[PDB]
Amino acid sequence: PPSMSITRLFPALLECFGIVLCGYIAGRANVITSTQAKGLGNFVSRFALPALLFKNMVVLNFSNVDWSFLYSILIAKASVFFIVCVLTLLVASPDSRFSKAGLFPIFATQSNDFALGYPIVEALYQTTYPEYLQYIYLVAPISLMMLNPIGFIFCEIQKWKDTQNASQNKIKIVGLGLLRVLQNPIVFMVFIGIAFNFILDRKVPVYVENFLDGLGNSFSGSALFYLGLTMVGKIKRLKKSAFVVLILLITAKLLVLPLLCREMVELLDKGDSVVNHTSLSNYAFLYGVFPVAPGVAIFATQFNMEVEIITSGMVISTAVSAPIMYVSAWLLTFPTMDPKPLAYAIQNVSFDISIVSLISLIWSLAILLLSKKYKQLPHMLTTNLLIAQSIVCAGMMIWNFVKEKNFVGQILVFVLLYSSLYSTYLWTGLLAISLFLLKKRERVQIPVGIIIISGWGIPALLVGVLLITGKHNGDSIDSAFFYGKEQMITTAVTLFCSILIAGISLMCMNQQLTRHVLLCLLLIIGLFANLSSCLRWLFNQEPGRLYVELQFFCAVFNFGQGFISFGIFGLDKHL
Amino acid sequence: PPSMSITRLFPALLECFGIVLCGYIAGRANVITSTQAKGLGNFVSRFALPALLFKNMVVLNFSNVDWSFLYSILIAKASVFFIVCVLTLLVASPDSRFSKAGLFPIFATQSNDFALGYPIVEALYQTTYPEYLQYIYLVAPISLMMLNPIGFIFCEIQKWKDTQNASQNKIKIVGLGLLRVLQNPIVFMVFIGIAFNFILDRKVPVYVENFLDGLGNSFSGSALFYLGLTMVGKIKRLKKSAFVVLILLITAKLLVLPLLCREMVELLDKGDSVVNHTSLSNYAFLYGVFPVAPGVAIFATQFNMEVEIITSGMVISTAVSAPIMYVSAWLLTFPTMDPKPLAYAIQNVSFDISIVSLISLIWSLAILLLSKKYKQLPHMLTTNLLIAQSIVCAGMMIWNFVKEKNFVGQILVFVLLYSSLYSTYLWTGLLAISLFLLKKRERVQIPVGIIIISGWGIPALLVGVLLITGKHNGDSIDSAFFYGKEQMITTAVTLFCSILIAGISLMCMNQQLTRHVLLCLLLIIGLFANLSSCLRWLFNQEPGRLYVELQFFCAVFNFGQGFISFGIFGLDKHL
Ligand SMILES: CC(C)CCC[C@@H](C)[C@H]1CC[C@H]2[C@@H]3CC=C4C[C@@H](OC(=O)CCC(=O)O)CC[C@]4(C)[C@H]3CC[C@]12C
Ligand SMILES: CC(C)CCC[C@@H](C)[C@H]1CC[C@H]2[C@@H]3CC=C4C[C@@H](OC(=O)CCC(=O)O)CC[C@]4(C)[C@H]3CC[C@]12C
Ligand SMILES: CC(C)CCC[C@@H](C)[C@H]1CC[C@H]2[C@@H]3CC=C4C[C@@H](OC(=O)CCC(=O)O)CC[C@]4(C)[C@H]3CC[C@]12C
Ligand SMILES: CC(C)CCC[C@@H](C)[C@H]1CC[C@H]2[C@@H]3CC=C4C[C@@H](OC(=O)CCC(=O)O)CC[C@]4(C)[C@H]3CC[C@]12C
Repeated sequence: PPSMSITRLFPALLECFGIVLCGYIAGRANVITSTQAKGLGNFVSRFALPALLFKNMVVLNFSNVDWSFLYSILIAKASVFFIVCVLTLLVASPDSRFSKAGLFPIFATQSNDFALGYPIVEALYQTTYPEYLQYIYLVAPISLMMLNPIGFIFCEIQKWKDTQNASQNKIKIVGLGLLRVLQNPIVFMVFIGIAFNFILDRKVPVYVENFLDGLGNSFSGSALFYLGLTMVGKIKRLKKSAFVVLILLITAKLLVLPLLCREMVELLDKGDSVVNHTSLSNYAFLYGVFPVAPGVAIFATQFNMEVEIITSGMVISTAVSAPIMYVSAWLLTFPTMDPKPLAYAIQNVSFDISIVSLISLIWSLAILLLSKKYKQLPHMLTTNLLIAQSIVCAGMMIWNFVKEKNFVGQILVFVLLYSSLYSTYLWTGLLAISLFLLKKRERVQIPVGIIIISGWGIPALLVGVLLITGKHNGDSIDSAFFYGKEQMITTAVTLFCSILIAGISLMCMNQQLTRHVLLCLLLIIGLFANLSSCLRWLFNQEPGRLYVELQFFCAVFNFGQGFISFGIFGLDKHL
Repeated sequence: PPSMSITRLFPALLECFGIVLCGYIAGRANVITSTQAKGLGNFVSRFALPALLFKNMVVLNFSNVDWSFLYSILIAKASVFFIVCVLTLLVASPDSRFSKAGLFPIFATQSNDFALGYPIVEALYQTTYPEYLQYIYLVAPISLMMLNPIGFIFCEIQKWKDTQNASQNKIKIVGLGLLRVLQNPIVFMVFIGIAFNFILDRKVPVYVENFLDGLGNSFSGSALFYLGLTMVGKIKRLKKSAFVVLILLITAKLLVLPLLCREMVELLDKGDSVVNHTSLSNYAFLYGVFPVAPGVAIFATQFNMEVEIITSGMVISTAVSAPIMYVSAWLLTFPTMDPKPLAYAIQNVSFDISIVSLISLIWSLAILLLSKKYKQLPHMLTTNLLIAQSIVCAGMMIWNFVKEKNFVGQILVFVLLYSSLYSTYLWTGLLAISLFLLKKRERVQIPVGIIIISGWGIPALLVGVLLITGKHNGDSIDSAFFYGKEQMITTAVTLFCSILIAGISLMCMNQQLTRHVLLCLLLIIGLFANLSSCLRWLFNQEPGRLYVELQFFCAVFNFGQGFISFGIFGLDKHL
């Protein structure tokens, strides 16, 4: 069976993250100041969300719930909480380890289940498994009732020891922690909704149904937009200690939790048919990938606890969960697809990513060109990288129309697509070189002509060499296999040349500029994901679907890298 | 054919106005301050509304439109604009008549078409005539493009002549008026959406569709809530000149415009079937009764032109439009219903109104009791009026279950219902008496025992007299006819006694207190509507459906007057 309507996921990510991007663009532009944003937030959190919760809680058929699925997602969230909690207590300093162990486990476990989770689960499962949408309104509140009072208890313990008590009365610490979690609209409107579920026998009165529809339907768009507004100005410059803790907590949230969810569902929910069980453990995985809840950042800013790591981490967790949800959901869907419709689905993914990536790149390029920054170094060289990324995205669009049409168009469009693709790799190298030569070799002139010649000619030399030395693999749909093993060898050698050049240069540089360094680092990370995926493809001699999985991992960066350069330069507040 | 799903209207009014009531309660409570409210407003007006407009404009099948229906609603709005514009120029003083003639015609014609209009049209017509929903997104923007630059031109003419020019360049006056109307998201996103309708051949791209869904679906609840927030503190104390101009402009908006819309549709759209034409002129009427747009108040508060009358008038127009939409839509639907299902539909209306009215009265009574104000005069006597209205509402709920069941229950529930009903009339009189005796006869003691005896015993005497002197009209379902003509005689005589007492006393009083005086006036207005409806029922000797129309008009005030007491005392910021 299809298990997930996976083709509905990209439009649903573009809905949810495009509304988050609208809120961000609005707050950055000061269309809505931070003072004004609290009105949307108070509407969202105190009117729209509590109505959405009440509606769904009253309607819920509790005898239709897979309780072992709830227990296993809750045991996965509770064990990640316990892991991050115990580790934070053991690793952090005695002066703040209870503020850290309070909120770092809440961060690693409280998903944005209602605003991001629900629309994405509705997109994936409303047709194949409409019952999966019940578990958001169950898991998310029950996870608050378990885990948020434990983190609030740790925060009250910090204040109790900071005020130099040997102990306070423990009942007031546990009582205020519990009372603070009961005061959250999420918890008490779930309690009220569970009560009215029984009082009404699940029939929402016709009078109240449309009132709850109007408030409930308003939550999704307004909460994503409020989330975007709350991201403005939250990525503080962090020390390396704060930055490594942030990477570890975003890892706990977006990698360890979804792996533990998938495992806990497979170990604890053993009472179902293999199709349901596989779909349900796949659902458990993408439940773990939902980003940190803005409620943790709202708590951190109001308590003034760990504000830098938690507000920055909530923003980076939000943004990073979008590609991880996409990549993860497709990886989990791939086992259901036959190799031929799978190949077309991966090309359709690449067309989708390259359409939206090309639009974001055209905006970013226009911004770089109109700001007239494109005449400086490093900006000329970042503008050449964005042009290479734009010819890559347009090339994938043209390829999806040409893919099996005719040999003349295929060869020219492959030359365009792969020369511009190798060019994006070599431009990550050459841009990182120019940052090394600008920061360190100030006296020495940078050869702009030789750099523009190398960034465009060496890719075209590599593509010419490949058309000469390779055999046409015309039995293949995928551009990432149109010249066979020697194309993955050429791709991998180009990635290794670029990661050498860019690693050498950003190292020697450490031995405007912050945006370009950050771009080169994020692109280097992407090139290392592509290199490791391409080397792993080249080393696997035994046949498998693993080939088309690794081609999908490569394609996501090849065509999606326009979003890294849009994120850094399309949204640069300096232009 | 049914023409309107009229039973879906009351839940839709409760959705729309309950979300307006939530926004009001939130702003009054300072859950969302006026500074914070601008964030919800900027989301609503600059993100959610323009996405809703673009979505529906791109989807619209323009060859499916009845252009004569559009022309006639626009000619009805343009003629109300012309009437109010010319009258305001002729009646007002030279120092401000161009500011008044700018915004008073915009007020009298710019409906709240997107936030209140659309969900109410959807509830009435989505099943019977889904094409009727196109015309909100057509009429509202085109009405802005015609009429809003003319009112902006009159405001620029005020500034141009107040700055003592003989005249300015007329092209800059017309050009700034038109440029200001083009800057409205409504106008330019309709232009952009019409263009993309043709560019895309109406197919919203799958990528953009769910993005426009998430923003567009969020507008409905957020705009009603923002409307509620913007109502807080806007009913300024007005002079009589301002108050009469406000009554006249609310009359132009909510009575003259829907009458002219209905007439213009019948005179100008002659090319259709009788069933279509009747439903389309009924739709034209309910289009005109939508309240004033919050965009006129937003303009007035930013320009500082006519703020008192426009912002107060927009709030009162909002509140007054709900009962007018309900009464009008049912009056227009009554010609489609056979007398027996019509009778049951009218009693179901009465049950609906009395359920929600009883809940609002239980809140208002609890507020008066817990504030302990109920021990003062006039508050004891307003509390007795609220108890009478609560027994009227409970009595209608009990009656709808008992209505044709058994004689014993019918006679007791009729005694309870009609004695408490006559008691609400006599308590409007006795309350207005106690205001006269408090303001004027300060030295004289008010006989609280005799007043409570008269307010409950005289109604029970009247009900006893009616059970003695009349005959059981057991062939009738309606409580308002269960004891025949002598019940409407008793009801009308009780109304005439109450309206005498209350008119005499509020007059002699003019020869806390302002809330109670206002309650007596609003209830006196409704008792006069009931008296005139009951006298008109008693005078009509020729048979007709007019009887059950007039019984519906009586019943709406009988069971809905609990909302006047909720509006004054349930929402009193002093408690
Ligand atoms: C590429 C495929 C696999 C999935 C689709 C990914 C999108 C959902 C991504 C691509 C670009 C991303 C955006 C690019 C840039 C930004 C700015 C970014 O700003 C900050 O982090 C700075 C916060 C501050 O101002 O302090 C917030 C995330 C956001 C909106 C990103 C949200 C997620 C987006 C839309
Ligand atoms: C190849 C595809 C899968 C890429 C999809 C985009 C993502 C990799 C997301 C996740 C993390 C995001 C980044 C997280 C943080 C930032 C910092 C932000 O810059 C600042 O906060 C600096 C200060 C300021 O701009 O005010 C600019 C966007 C950027 C790079 C984001 C852009 C979009 C990124 C790269
Ligand atoms: C019963 C049938 C005929 C239909 C009407 C039912 C509701 C839709 C009505 C009944 C009570 C009304 C509410 C009663 C009281 C108020 C407070 C009122 O407050 C103000 O006018 C004061 C503004 C200020 O603070 O200055 C605003 C309208 C509102 C929400 C009203 C909106 C329309 C409501 C919900
Ligand atoms: C009769 C039934 C079927 C419908 C019930 C609701 C309506 C009659 C509406 C139309 C006019 C509305 C009133 C218009 C003006 C006011 C004054 C307003 O005064 C204040 O807000 C100013 C003082 C303050 O409280 O700060 C309070 C709400 C009230 C009574 C409104 C309550 C709801 C009313 C009565």
